[PDB]
Amino acid sequence: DRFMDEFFEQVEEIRGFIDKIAENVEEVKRKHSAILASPNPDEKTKEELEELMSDIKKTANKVRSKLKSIEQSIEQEEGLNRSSADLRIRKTQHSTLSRKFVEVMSEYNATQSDYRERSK
Repeated sequence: DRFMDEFFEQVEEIRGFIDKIAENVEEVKRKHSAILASPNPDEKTKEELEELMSDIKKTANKVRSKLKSIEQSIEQEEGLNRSSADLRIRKTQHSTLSRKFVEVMSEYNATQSDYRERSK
């Protein structure tokens, strides 16, 4: 009762960390098409860019390490010689949380190189 009740309570705060990367990444996506190649935006359009790239790095490192602690805890209670429905419920929420985190974080890995590979 106590260990799975803390596991459901910590996911409701991490869904706030998942929405907080996809809103900050949607702002970088309006900035990076006028400025990667600046033919028209601002002077220091860069005046805000040291804020948005250092903001996604601080939350992304806070969330990515709570996602490894769920994958690290399944492989440590599997190897004990166990077969239970509480173990299998834990991989059901991890595969929905890591699939929505890869669609935005694997897209953000291509966003920093697409700023300066072409710089069109």
